[PDB]
Amino acid sequence: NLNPNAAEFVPGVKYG
Amino acid sequence: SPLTASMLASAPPQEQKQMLGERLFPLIQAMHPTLAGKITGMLLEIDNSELLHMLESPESLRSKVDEAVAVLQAHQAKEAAQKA
Ligand SMILES: [Cl-]
Repeated sequence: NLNPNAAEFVPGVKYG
Repeated sequence: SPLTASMLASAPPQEQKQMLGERLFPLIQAMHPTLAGKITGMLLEIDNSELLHMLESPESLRSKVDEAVAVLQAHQAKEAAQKA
């Protein structure tokens, strides 16, 4: 049962 | 980068989720670049045992991601339509 209000996962990566 | 049960063991549940998320994310991102963070977040609510299995089973991951995308799209479109 999936939750579309789930928090965004933030990887320990570089962004941009 | 392969993940073992021993790596997850005795680590805070929040950090178990981060560990699993770091391995799932590049795969989910490959599948749906524009939805990667959101779909990974949705999947991370699943039991860790099932997530470990998904990391070893591309078809299983594909099925679950397909489900998450359908659920996310419908949620976003319904909410937009209600306010439109
Ligand atoms: Cl996409």
